[PDB]
Amino acid sequence: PPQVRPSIAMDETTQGQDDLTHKLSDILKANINVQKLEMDGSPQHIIN
Amino acid sequence: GHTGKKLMAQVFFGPTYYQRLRHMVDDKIHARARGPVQVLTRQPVEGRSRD
Amino acid sequence: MNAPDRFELFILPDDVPKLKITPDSRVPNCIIIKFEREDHTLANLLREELALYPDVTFVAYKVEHPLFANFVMRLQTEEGTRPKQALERACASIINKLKTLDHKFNEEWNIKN
RNA sequence: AGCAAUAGGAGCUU
Repeated sequence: PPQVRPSIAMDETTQGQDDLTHKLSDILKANINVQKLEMDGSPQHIIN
Repeated sequence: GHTGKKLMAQVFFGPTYYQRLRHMVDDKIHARARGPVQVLTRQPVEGRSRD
Repeated sequence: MNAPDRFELFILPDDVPKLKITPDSRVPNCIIIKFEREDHTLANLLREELALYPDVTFVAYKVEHPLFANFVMRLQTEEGTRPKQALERACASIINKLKTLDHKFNEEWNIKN
């Protein structure tokens, strides 16, 4: 939940997500890129 | 000073150069009953200035 | 930020008496007096005046804390005498001595001119 | 009826 990775406020209008949130976003990007290889051409040096 | 009677012992007496250091009690005295907590841990915050 | 006012030494509140007398029951014919808003100036004067009377058996004073402007005095007397009357007697005696001292100082100062 | 985080630096008392 976001409780474990709460956002914060820097100068009254700005917010950056916690490290865990950006890490989960990077994992999601990686997952979708994986799901873009077993659907089309993938010469075995991109799947790995 | 209280009685004006002489002291039985003599007192080492004279001028000496003393210094006023930056550590004042009024810059250190802190108490907290209840106050702001941290967002993540919900535990009391850290700092005299932050209560 | 915690410093009390420098005028509470001498300004008597309206709810605080100047003087309060309680008896010491342990020994016969003894009383405990607490003087509020006074210090060593009155205490030592009264103590050394009272200590020289024949009928005064015990007299003493203390200032329990220097940060509080009061003192407490224990005074015992013999069977017939009451410590209160001896206290007024000592006060009157010091007043008379001070009056004589003042008169002699003024005459001496005039003569010095 | 609500006052960010992370770092570095200098210090206090042992």
